[PDB]
Amino acid sequence: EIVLTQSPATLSLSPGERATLSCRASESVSSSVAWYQQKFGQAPRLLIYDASNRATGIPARFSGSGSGTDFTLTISSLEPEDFAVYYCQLRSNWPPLTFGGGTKVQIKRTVAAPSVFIFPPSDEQLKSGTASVVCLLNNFYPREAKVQWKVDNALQSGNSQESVTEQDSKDSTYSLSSTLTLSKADYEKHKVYACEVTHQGLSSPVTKSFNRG
Amino acid sequence: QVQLVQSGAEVQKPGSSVKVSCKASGGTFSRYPLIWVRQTPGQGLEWMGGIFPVIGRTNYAEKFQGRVTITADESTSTAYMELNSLTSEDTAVYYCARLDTYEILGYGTDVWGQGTTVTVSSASTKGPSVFPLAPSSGGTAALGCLVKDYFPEPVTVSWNSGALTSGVHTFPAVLQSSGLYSLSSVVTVPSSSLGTQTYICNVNHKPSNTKVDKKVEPKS
Amino acid sequence: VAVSGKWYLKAMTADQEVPEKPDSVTPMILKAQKGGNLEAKITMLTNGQCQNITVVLHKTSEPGKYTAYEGQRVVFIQPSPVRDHYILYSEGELHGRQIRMAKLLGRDPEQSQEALEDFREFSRAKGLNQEILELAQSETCSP
Repeated sequence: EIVLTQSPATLSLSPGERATLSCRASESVSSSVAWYQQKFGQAPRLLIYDASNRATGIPARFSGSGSGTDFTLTISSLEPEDFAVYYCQLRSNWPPLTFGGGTKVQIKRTVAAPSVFIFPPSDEQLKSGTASVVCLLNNFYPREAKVQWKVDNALQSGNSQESVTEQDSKDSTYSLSSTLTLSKADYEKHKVYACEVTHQGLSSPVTKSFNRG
Repeated sequence: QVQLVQSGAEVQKPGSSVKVSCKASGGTFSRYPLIWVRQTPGQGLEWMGGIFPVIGRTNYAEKFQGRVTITADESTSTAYMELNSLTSEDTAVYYCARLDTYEILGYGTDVWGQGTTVTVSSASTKGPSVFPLAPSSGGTAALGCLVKDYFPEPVTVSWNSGALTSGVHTFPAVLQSSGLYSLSSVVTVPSSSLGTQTYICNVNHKPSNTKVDKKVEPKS
Repeated sequence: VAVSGKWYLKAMTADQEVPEKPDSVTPMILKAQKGGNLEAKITMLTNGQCQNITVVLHKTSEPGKYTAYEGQRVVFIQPSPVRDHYILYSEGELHGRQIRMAKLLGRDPEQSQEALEDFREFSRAKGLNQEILELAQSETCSP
């Protein structure tokens, strides 16, 4: 089926600047593309339809253009509430009505390196027979960061989850938590727990560690 | 005019079927496309399929073909989406939408339902266990609370009963393989105040009427 | 907020013989007006003369059905089973005598055989048995 590619996937612009989102189609879709906005945890909102036409009550800032394969959403000047995810979709009497992966418009700021912190599991949890080791990356920009777990210098994989905050309303930074989950038995087999972080803002990877006990 | 009103939220066990409804109050979807879209938590909008009257056929996205069924009852002015063989990854919000596409050119007055949340898990209502992210041993220090193994969402974390708000970062919940959610709340504080001020996180899980207040101090 | 769409007039036929045939046609431009109405603009090249046509269509209770020339003509503009194509069927009085017309509208100017065959079938079912004329497209018309 037809595929809509939204690139770039993230756009970092300052409030008041112009934004130019793209939505390229695998085939020719003749003026049948819609643009949606979606603020965090909210329902999608229709902005543009038939490529160029604006829906009811949609501020003039929002403009759509294009035909065939290449389409564009332009926000003449970003307002504070316009930082969100925009999706393009085939919207027509004829299927398919596939969506783009979306482009996230974010607030631009200076690079900031993450503050790393590692937490051992509690003696209380170890009773349950599982152990949660946590790594905090705090107040960093941009969002792209890499975390590596090392138990006695043995690179771990498949046993961790990551969770990230939304851009701060004040700092405009992100924070991120990595939780390594393992059995009390496995946890007590090893001594050194470490957490290695790579980020744009760090000239070399940062490692934080503890020795069990 | 036209209003789309979806069935309520559903918690379904892996292997089961869920059928969401979509009552059109006013107007009919005999000329307008009626589509279903879903959104995996923290992911993008996925078109599942729809009824396309101009071709006189119901069409499905290749990703869903065969697991999903889309029907409509003109007497009840209602449309249904039935997803089969649910897995934990079908946890999402399902929308129905009627598209204003029949006229050669129109005002784009599309209509969306409020959305139906479907959560796939074998868990029943359990309140969280709260464990400390104990601070490390004149600069900044970090502490927090691990809020672990709860169902359903939501959970509220506050610090010092709303007193501490600055530098607090409560992360999104993550549905685990257990079918249970876990979340972390953390906060940065001056190192000097580790001796003087106590830090308590207040975890609230209304579904289970659980309130836990956990004090976070250096370990021994 | 001038809501709009660009279409191509790709074919046309009628019930009454009108040998007068365009050599070329410009894009048909649809514009939404207040009061629910819909405007269509097109230019036709006949004998090196550019005829500029504007029709105002009033929307009815029924979807896809419009009235024109002050109620004296009824126009149905309904989507074709073929992608990005519409069929226009207009019955009623034009300049005193009864005439019925059909037009295939499309987003691509490149002729679609699938769409043309549907348009043929539509025409033949309504009894517009005369020859279907495919039109050539040019972006502008000048003497």
